[PDB]
Amino acid sequence: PTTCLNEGAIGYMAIDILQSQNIETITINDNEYKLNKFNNIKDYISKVWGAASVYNLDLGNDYTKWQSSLDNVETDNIKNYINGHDNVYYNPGGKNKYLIIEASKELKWKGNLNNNKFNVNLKSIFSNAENLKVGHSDLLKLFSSIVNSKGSDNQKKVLNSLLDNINDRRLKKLVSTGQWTEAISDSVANEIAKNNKLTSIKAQLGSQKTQNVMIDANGHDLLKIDYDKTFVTANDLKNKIIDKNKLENAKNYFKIQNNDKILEDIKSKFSKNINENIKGSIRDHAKLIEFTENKKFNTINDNSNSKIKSITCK
Amino acid sequence: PTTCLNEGAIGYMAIDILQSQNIETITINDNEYKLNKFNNIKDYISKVWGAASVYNLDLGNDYTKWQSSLDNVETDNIKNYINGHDNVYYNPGGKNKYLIIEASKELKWKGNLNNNKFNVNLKSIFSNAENLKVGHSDLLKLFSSIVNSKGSDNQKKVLNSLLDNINDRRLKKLVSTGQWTEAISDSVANEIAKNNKLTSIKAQLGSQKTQNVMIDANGHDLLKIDYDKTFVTANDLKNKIIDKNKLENAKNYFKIQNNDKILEDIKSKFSKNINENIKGSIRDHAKLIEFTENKKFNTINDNSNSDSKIKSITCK
Ligand SMILES: [Cl-]
Ligand SMILES: [Cl-]
Repeated sequence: PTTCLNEGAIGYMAIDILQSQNIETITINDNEYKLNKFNNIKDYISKVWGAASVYNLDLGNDYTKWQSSLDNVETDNIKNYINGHDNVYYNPGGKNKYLIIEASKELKWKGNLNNNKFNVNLKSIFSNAENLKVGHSDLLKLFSSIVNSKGSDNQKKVLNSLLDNINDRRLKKLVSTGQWTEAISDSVANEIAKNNKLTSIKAQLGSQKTQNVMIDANGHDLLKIDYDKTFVTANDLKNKIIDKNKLENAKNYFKIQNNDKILEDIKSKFSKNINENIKGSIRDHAKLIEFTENKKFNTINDNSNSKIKSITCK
Repeated sequence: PTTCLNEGAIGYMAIDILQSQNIETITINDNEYKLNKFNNIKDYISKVWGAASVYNLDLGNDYTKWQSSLDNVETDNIKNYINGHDNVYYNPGGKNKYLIIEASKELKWKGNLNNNKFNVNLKSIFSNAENLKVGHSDLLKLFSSIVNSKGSDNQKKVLNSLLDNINDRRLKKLVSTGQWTEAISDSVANEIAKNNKLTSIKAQLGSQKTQNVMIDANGHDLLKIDYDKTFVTANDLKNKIIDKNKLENAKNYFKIQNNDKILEDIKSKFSKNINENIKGSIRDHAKLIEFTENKKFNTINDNSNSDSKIKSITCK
């Protein structure tokens, strides 16, 4: 919701260059994909953005302002989303699971949209994408690479600012949600935890599988707390039996550490130290941050020849 | 089948060391595991080895000779297995699949055993193993680390030799089946193929799902071949409609390259360059090769030290 038009601008930027040079197909792996043709920005945005119908922004050729337009419309939702996190459950011994940190307030977007609708379908740039076996991040990497290769010097300056913008919000959301621990190596995670006075526990975020989470215990002994007395339990939430005092506790006992010091701390070591065994919703996020941070672009070749112009990638 | 007793000996040496020092538990991932107790070599092998009953070997305290014992029983099977590979199927255009390389001859082991039975079950060293979620290779590394940390010099010299034995055969088998490509990074895989005159195709090995395979095309143009005329088809081979000349063709057109040149080439670059995206039976095979080659042991600490009601050590 906060990096989508940043991505969209990069996708348009490549299309603007390719169409400008009469290039109609791209070679991904060993297949040829035929690019769609777009009249203007409104045409492209209408095609690749889910939420295009709802907002009706007016976007110029200043791509650094594309996200800002959305940012100004939704205002507080933008910062609140980036800093937001889910409900946190802790299983101290057995058999029950307790809500130790409550989720951030629910955000209502324009049109009562859903987080999926803000996605930009980089596959809609191709007419025959249905045959494509590439994920969103690599496609973003693909279009970003085209702008670096064929873009002007000023265009590359814009691409870099856009990539940088994606990294900042994407990483921050990852730290703020507590999901950063699962996305880097155990050794580095513990170093940052040691350095930042965080406590490592085994916890569940929303409906996700249990994972490694690091929380700020706020000068508390997690051994000494009575979870039955203090907190509500996940099965209790289902029964809609809720003790307000116990629910109130989830607000005040612990927090997820997202201040600038851990944020800087992780960013220095995040890029190098991604987990060997990772997959899922989280992996795309990790793929994205790594590329936008390091900026290792793919290579683009021009296919040479009554021509149809084309280019290849890996 | 060819490195199993090499692995078993490493496990016994650790048990021998730990028991010699009255140590009953190991700490793996903030957990405590209780070691089983073994009277002798036959007691341990009978418990951790699937095939112990079948062979009934007599194993001495020269552990480097443990594998040699099994090797003499099975003889030709050892070399044939290490160099063996499965059926290779190629889908040239669209809907049909052809046998382009025939599998090696069927091997019959003693008792007509199955390759799973040759496994050394390193969790059977612990009584409370069922909550343990650690793979075979990581366990071997754990026991190897114990032999390095607490073992005598003679024992450490044996361990180095045993590890070396495991590396050589496991890697050669990985090279011989054509599966090495899936266990390393694409660029390095492409590099070795280029240096070794290999052709990269998309192929299926046995009943496995499709993957990337590199074959020696023996100076052949895979574009110019008529697979329908030349080769049998996976459906045909399965149903036993077989053309004698076509099956013969699968013997002679291409080969899987496992000679020393490529073997050395892969051995130099394999350990550093394991594939980011890897899993299956193949991944454990890769971890094992990586560890035995590099030989970077874990750290073994005595927490409770020489004097305690229960003696223990920790790891990871
Ligand atoms: Cl986002
Ligand atoms: Cl083997």
